[PDB]
Amino acid sequence: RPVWFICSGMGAQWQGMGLSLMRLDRFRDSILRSDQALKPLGLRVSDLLLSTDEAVLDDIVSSFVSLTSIQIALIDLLTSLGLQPDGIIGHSLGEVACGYADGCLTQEEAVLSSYWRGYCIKEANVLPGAMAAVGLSWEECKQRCPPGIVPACHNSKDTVTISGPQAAMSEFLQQLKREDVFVKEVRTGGIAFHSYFMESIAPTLLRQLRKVILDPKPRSKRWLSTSIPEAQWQGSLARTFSAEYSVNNLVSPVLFQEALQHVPAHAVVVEIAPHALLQAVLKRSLESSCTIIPLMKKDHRDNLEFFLSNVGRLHLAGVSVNPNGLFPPVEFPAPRGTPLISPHIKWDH
Repeated sequence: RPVWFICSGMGAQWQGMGLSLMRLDRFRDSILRSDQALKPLGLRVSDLLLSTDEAVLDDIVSSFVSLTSIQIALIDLLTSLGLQPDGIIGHSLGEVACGYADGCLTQEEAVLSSYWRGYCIKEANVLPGAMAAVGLSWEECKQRCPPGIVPACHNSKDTVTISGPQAAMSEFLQQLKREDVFVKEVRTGGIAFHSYFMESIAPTLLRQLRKVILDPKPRSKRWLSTSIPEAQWQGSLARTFSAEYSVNNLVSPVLFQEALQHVPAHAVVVEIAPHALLQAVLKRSLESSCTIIPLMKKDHRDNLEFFLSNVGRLHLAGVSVNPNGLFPPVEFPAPRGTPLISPHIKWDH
């Protein structure tokens, strides 16, 4: 079975992200590497997780660095299990992490893009926007949205995320609910991403990320871009995880269902994010012959138990993962009087 990593983006944040997973060494220690990338900008991601609050879930610079950082740690945990991926797909803000998991991005270069990406956009002081996940074919959008309310996220064949003016959205949902249509809002803290609203932010952000990402590394054929139409995947842009590629991600539409097309039929898909947002979408858009697995559940009493749970699930799937990599070695030889094994190996007699 192919192993496919899926990196969910925004709306994913919540108060308490991986305060529980902090106990695991491989996790903390990766989250501290992030603090080290971010020290010169005087910002400590571990403080951002520990002093969480509605306000910081809304700060787009706290939110970008929080997500990207946690994902990067989750990916580290997954490598700890001895579980590298066969396929990779990002979903907006996701692609940051992905390029880390694809290896064309440093941990630092990653953590620091999230930061600027977030920063420029906040300082650009854009105009009040808002996003929402809506169950309509990509085409049922172009036909039915008030002007200035683009489609921006193509999730399933029949579920898309529209982006647009905050005023415009509010009354377009008092207007949509009334018809019994699918509408889950998403936390963007006021900004409409993957729309035209971003063109404003394109210049100044690009110029700055050009200083973080020198020099571009090659992206591998394992990573299916969701910011670039499958058409020009052999392009000059799509070839390297460059500053230019980063800004593009934030500006173009997220061609997700597009990429999900390429996932094989016996595959296991893991959502690498602080919250399993794309469970709805993945389970629908993809075969019923594929198993889909969350890593963290928001508001959970203890993500430690829940992640382990799902790592267990990864086993029941058929993947080769090994929990001993999460915790410190054991001192072999085993203690004398440690339980026999042979006697509990029962067969099909």
